[PDB]
Amino acid sequence: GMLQQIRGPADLQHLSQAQLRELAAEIREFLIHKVHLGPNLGVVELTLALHRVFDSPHDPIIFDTGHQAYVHKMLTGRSQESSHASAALSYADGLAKAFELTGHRNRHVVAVVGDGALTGGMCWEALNNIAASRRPVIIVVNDNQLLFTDLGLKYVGPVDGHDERAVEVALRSARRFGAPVIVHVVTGWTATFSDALIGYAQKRRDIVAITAAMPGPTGLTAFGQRFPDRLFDVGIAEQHAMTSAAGLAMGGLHPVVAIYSTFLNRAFDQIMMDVALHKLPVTMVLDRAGITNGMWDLSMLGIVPGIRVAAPRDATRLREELGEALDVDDGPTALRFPKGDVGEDISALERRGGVDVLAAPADGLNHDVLLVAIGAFAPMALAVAKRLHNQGIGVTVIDPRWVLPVSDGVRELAVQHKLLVTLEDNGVNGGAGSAVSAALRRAEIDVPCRDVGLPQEFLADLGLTDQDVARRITGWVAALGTGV
Amino acid sequence: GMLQQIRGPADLQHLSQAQLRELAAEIREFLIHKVNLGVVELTLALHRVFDSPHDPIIFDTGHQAYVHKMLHASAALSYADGLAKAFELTGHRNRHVVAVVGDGALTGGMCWEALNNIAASRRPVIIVVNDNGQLLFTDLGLKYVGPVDGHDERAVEVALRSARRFGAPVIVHVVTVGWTATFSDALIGYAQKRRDIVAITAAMPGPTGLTAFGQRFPDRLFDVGIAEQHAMTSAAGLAMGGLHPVVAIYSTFLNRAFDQIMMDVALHKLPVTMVLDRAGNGMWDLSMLGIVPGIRVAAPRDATRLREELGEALDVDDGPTALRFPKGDVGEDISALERRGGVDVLAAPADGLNHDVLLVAIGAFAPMALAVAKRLHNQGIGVTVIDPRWVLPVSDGVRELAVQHKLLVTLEDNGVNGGAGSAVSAALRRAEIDVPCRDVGLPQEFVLGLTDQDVARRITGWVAALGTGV
Repeated sequence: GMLQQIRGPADLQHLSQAQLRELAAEIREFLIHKVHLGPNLGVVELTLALHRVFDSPHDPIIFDTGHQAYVHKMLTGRSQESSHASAALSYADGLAKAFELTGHRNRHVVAVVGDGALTGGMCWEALNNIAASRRPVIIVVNDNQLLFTDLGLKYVGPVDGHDERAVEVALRSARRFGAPVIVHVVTGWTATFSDALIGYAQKRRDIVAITAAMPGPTGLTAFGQRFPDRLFDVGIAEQHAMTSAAGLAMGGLHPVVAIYSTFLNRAFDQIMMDVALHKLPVTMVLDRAGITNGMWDLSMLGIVPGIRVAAPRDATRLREELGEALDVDDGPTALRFPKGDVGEDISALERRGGVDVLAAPADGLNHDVLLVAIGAFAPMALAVAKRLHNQGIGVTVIDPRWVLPVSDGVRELAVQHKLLVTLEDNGVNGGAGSAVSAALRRAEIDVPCRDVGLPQEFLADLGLTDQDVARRITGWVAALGTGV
Repeated sequence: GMLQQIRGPADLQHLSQAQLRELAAEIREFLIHKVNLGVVELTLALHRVFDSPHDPIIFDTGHQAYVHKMLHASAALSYADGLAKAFELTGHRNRHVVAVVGDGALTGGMCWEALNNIAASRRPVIIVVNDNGQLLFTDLGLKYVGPVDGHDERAVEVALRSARRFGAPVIVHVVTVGWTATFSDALIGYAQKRRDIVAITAAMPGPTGLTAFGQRFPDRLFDVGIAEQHAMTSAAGLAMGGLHPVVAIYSTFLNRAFDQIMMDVALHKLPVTMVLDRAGNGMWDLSMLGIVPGIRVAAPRDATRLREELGEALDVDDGPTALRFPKGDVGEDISALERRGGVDVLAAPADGLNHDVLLVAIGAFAPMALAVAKRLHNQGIGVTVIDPRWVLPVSDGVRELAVQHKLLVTLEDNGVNGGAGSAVSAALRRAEIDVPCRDVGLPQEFVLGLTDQDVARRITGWVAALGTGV
């Protein structure tokens, strides 16, 4: 077909309108054959158009979803990766300023964003700074004017996204203004949380819930179903979600904010200045935590003064620490769970200082290593203790249910061992292992600590298999010696 | 003495227009004495239209609050939203929540997040925007009262009573030698030899000493107002344009841009230099920048090291850099005896002292660490004081020096949580170095013991108690 014959954007220039119709249908058959097709199917037409008007890469086309760039990838071979939502525009603004200062204003920067990217404060920040200049920036919006016109920008549209000639005409018209222009194109872990919250609320009416335009994935829809006046979808407004919960908490209520782990860095200043500064009882619930995105939640929350963070190991513990979080009314609290299914329960042998002991060194073995299991790494921590038992090394496996602040239990147990090893589903920089090491050195305890977790960069490659973690620990115990 | 007679806001409601003019005169004069003058009428109107206790009036900044008092930015909107909801759910929605805000808080993307959400409900939220010097609000679905003169006390009152009568979200619009100096001269001197250097502030160009930069280079100073998030990603854009962006961040506003530093700059390995002033409010920077993958952070000890490390950060072209310094009169220079592994050694153990304590001085605690080493000299304890110049990542030089000592004490103008002490501890433990480490610094709380003598006492203590285990 003609797709096989597309060597690059320049091969699209001399095509007929009928040939472009078959090329579009061929790309759609390709997109179906190699997989979000709606975005994809729309960008198919809009991209065939934006490559017949602009000369990529000399005219930088900056896609935002990273998904809409697929058809652009098939025609070029390149996307230009991940970034904060609604930032293509801010890349565009900065790129146009760079071109002016180096004498390359001849280059037209075009930002192709979806309707969902129009929301967000950064989008509002970028559109305000672009409108404040007569720098040439072309914002293409794929929908699936009054605002933009009052915003101080030219508006071109609405344009039917499936009429390639209509997009091409509007695009050439946008390349003409030499000024900013908008081209409008028309085209059971979680289940445990839900049940637990519902019951906690059937019993207390100070509980309410907030979500950043994702109650379905986060399992809050049910709360709205049973308590509709207590679920508050704030749309894509993490910064506003956190501070409304601060206001809701100043109103006598106890908010529960559900935000994905990787999307928490956005509301950080609102966690420090609005919730932690005033010691307000807000409960944050962090799904998509771990590699079971995220990787930094434990570190970021450890920076938050007076915070209490929990990482459930099983569904039963999820129900337990939720009620404990909802009963803290003098500061923020946090829960962290993975995005997989909840495995079988893991029973504890005893509770010392709030710390759950999940395994003890067998009779005849010494208290050699205290294995602090963080998040859902508890199953692997038991398997490491099962390998180290076969070698003669005695392991105490513990789940500090509340990771932050480091509980007195872990401190009491660490002095009774020769090596402390933390195992967290988080980045090692400033993570749970670091906080443990800091907490016992603050208590004049100098037991050697080792942090095992995700790297500080961007599962067998990571060494996070019970066989390799046992090797590492074996190499650590050997350098320490014998005794008790 | 009219201000002296106000017992409560309800005493204001019985005064006359001229009695009010008199109160306002006195309030302006008392402000002059305690030495905002534009919010006088606005505050007065609010008091005589809303009862402070029942009707929550929240200010975005502490400045407008002064007259309210006598009788973080753009966040008053989202507080007002949640407070109105809390009133709806608890059976007292008759309370009128008033969010009084100042101009510019409207450029901040956090405000548009709240404006979109207040305009989506019928909960009465009265947003009073105070312009210090119109259609967006109408198309946002928010009634707008009109350009109201702010020095007309009667005009503001008429507007507020009209907004309280609307029963829906409504906008009421009312028209009414040094650390930083040494940085400005160094940057301007570095920019005169390099075309690729640009600078970007967020409505703080003078407090950051980037104004002198704009007076020489007006084409290369960009102020985005309240837009830290966009200021960061737009700086990423300029770096993708083959340029080197120097952003001026105050430490307490780095939180708002943290996700943009992470994904837009660090992940893309773009050479953005993030200068941090007012550092040390500025007590969790070394902790957050430690989470940033590939970040190179420096803490100057003196003026000469601000110049030298700024130039080093400008020659880093494969990833972000950061320079953190305090705001005040830089002290005299402290030249090092020697530089080992990139680390400046400021003091060695005197003859007869042994290598017992490694004092890792960060930021401007180098004068204090030298005084501590002098005190510990009187007790027969030899101290090596070092300035890791580039604090993050922890260099091989501090690892090569930590092995020759019995105790390591990090001394940082930062919170003990995630700071330089925990980053040094985490680095030695990854290289299988178990030398005991102690972090003297700042309690992780929104707040002491940093007096040379207190630090010396705790260190003597640790040295007499080195080695604690099963």
